[PDB]
Amino acid sequence: DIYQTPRYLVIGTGKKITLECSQTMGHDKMYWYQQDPGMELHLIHYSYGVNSTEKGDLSSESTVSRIRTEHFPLTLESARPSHTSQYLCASSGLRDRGLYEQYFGPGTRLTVTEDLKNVFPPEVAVFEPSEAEISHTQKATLVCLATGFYPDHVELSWWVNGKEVHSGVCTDPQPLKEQPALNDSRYALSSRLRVSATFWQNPRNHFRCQVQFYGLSENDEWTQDRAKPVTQIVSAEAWGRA
Amino acid sequence: QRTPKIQVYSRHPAENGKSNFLNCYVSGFHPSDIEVDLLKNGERIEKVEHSDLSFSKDWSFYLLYYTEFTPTEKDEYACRVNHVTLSQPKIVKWDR
Amino acid sequence: LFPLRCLQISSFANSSWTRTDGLAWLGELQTHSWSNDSDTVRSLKPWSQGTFSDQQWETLQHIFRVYRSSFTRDVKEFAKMLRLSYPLELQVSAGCEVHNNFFHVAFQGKDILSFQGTSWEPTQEAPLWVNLAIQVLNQDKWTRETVQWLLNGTCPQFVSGLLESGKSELKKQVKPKAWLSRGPSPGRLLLVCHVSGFYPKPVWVKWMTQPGDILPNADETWYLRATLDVLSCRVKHSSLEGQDIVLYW
Amino acid sequence: QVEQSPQSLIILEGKNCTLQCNYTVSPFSNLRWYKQDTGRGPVSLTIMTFSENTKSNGRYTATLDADTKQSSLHITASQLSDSASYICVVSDRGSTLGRLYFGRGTQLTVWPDIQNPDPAVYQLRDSSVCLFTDFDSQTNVSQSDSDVYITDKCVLDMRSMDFKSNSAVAWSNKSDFACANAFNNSIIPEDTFF
Ligand SMILES: CCCCCCCCCCCCCCCCCCCCCCCCCC(=O)N[C@@H](CO[C@H]1O[C@H](CO)C[C@H](O)[C@H]1O)[C@H](O)CCCCCCCCCCCCCCC
Ligand SMILES: *[C@@H]1O[C@H](CO)[C@@H](O)[C@H](O)[C@H]1NC(C)=O
Ligand SMILES: *[C@@H]1O[C@H](CO)[C@@H](O)[C@H](O)[C@H]1NC(C)=O
Ligand SMILES: [Mg+2]
Repeated sequence: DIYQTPRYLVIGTGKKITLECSQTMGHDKMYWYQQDPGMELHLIHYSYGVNSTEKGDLSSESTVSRIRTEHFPLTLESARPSHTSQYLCASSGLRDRGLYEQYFGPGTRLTVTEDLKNVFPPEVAVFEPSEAEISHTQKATLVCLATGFYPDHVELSWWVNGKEVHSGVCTDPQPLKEQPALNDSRYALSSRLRVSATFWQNPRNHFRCQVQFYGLSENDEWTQDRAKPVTQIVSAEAWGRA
Repeated sequence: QRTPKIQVYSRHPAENGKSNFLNCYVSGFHPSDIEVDLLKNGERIEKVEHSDLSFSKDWSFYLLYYTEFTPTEKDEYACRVNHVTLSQPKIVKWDR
Repeated sequence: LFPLRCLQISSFANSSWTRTDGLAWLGELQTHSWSNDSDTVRSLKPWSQGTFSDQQWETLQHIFRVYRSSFTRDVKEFAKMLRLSYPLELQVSAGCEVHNNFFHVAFQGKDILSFQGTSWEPTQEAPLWVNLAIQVLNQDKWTRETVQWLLNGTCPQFVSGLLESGKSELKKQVKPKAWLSRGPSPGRLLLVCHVSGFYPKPVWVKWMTQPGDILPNADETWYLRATLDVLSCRVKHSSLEGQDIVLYW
Repeated sequence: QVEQSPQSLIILEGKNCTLQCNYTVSPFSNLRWYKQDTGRGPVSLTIMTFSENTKSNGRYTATLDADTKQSSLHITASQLSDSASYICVVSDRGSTLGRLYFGRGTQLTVWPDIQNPDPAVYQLRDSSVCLFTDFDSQTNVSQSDSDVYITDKCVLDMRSMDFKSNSAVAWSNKSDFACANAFNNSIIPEDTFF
């Protein structure tokens, strides 16, 4: 019962940013944490109720507002590249026992870029099982591959004949950078799907790999010629051979 | 809020030349931040004792300052008190 | 009857400067003292501990310590939430008496709350912001249970220990002395009557009139000063088995 | 104010572990253990006060010795889904007026107990990319050079038929990439098929 929209967010440098957080219970106490990847939670703001907005154990350039019990928006006056991080909302209230537990929202990932022309949707391709593997393990491995996307806001899923599976699936914990030098570089990401040798050689089987991309929105500027890199889905598929 | 009442008196009847105690009792004030001095011939007596700050049923504060002294005909004693409610420091002479 | 009163004064200058000092009276006698510059409650009489053991007493010593530091920080944080302005004065008056108890809290010298039954309740003429404070205080179950135990069980057991231990000093009698004087004229005059050096406190002085306040001496004896605008002065007291102190002008 | 131990540790599936949490917080009200999966919010596991020395939430079991200000989280029969960050937080009041103190977290990686390995390097075709698969967890994959890309090692679980495998993937933009040269910077078992 605590919500954070959106889940992902791209934005250009020097613009304003607002981060939504909402809760359907009536808890007065609420908190905003900022957490950089592979590290600790730092409190940046909190509130004891409406009109209460106290700075937390960290000096950020952000501000909050509590005009309504259920909503606690975080706001960045003017975004810089150093504001790229993960932001978690939380609340406190009486629960299962006679104590006041803390409950966390799901979080939002924010990437701040220097220019919107840096944003690209991914390209996807599926590669097909090797012959050596089949007559050696009696198993066959499909490999999906997404390249050329920015930012790293991507959710991948495998679809076996129009039904999403989870067995025999593996996906990279983090995308890698195509050009590790440039401060604004594109990313790639790979996933694996493994099935029995027999299931692969049945030609009624259709294997489709799908990538969810979170990019630009309806109210962003765009003076380029190429299509707007809006939030979209990119696919790549394969059929069972002999 | 509340302004202090000051009362000066002595432990025993004052006979010139015999040892006695000089008391100053400030009370009925609020807040608790206050300065209190026993004066001998216009100058602050640096060797004075006092009671622990305390309060009455109506939440107002009260204090007793005291010192040993030997009365003489010529000596003039008093009690000075400054408190946020006062324009300038109030001074109450001990009537012989 | 001899009620035990535990008094506290906590003053907050700004958010960095604060003080908390405390004291305990058993009837008119003061039995304990406790300053900001000290990690212990100080005993004053050779019977101040009553019929409590050292281990028992040390446990009390440990509770007050934890409480003084916590009270302080709870108040600074309440200041933000409630947006109150510095300076701030808070006072507490807690205790009981052997035949019921009490625990009142004041802010800027006016009652705001108190501990009834098993929880905190506001006072009839209190601000709205007190509702916020009462709402938070009533979440701490362990503290609410601890104040009950202290008032319903620890205090009454303590007071008795004192009474069978300080029976000499409590049932002690001191005889006053008295004298007359001539104050500042209002052809009127001012007849001043001085009665000093008596104990216990309850006294009786009239002109046979402005009967003054009872003022303290530094040896736990008292002093009185009744006046008249214009004759005899008469003083009754327990120490004087009926035989009153009559002084003529 | 609140410390956790270790910083990180790597175990294999099927084994038990124990995580520590030490605090100097005074006064003490209660202590919670949270579990955070990568890119998600923390999830409440348990909360304990001083008058309790044990609480069990599924395969997780927390104890709390208030006298030495320590609590330990004990995971029974670990598995791949126990890979996460484990945080411990202490509160110094039994109300919302308290202060919360966080540990830096502990990262826990759980690898498959690959009993019968068969390390090979295959080449799959487009619809060209080298696949390093089916090795054990004592083997690590090194990175690259700009024109060549190599992925971290990763576990898939074919649950229907009780089988798990480690795999990694490499590729390059150059039109002369070979599988025998793909994983050059990494240490490969001498019995790797080609
Ligand atoms: C008092 C009767 C018995 C007396 C027997 C001894 C005789 C000797 C007396 C010597 C004189 C003593 C000096 C005068 C004392 C005045 C009365 C003091 C009463 C002290 C009660 C002790 C409270 C015990 C509970 C306590 O310490 N609790 C603390 C720790 O609690 C924490 O830590 C706990 C773990 O220990 C767990 C708990 O869940 C956790 O939250 C709490 O943080 C303290 C909060 C108590 C404040 C309530 C009253 C004031 C109301 C607030 C002010 C208004 C604010 C709005 C305006 C700004
Ligand atoms: C707070 O008040 C005290 C007492 O007047 C003073 O000495 C101190 O400098 C003050 N601190 C601030 C932050 O003004
Ligand atoms: C009172 O005691 C506190 C805690 O020991 C201390 O930090 C503070 O300076 C003291 N306040 C004074 C000296 O008025
Ligand atoms: Mg509410």
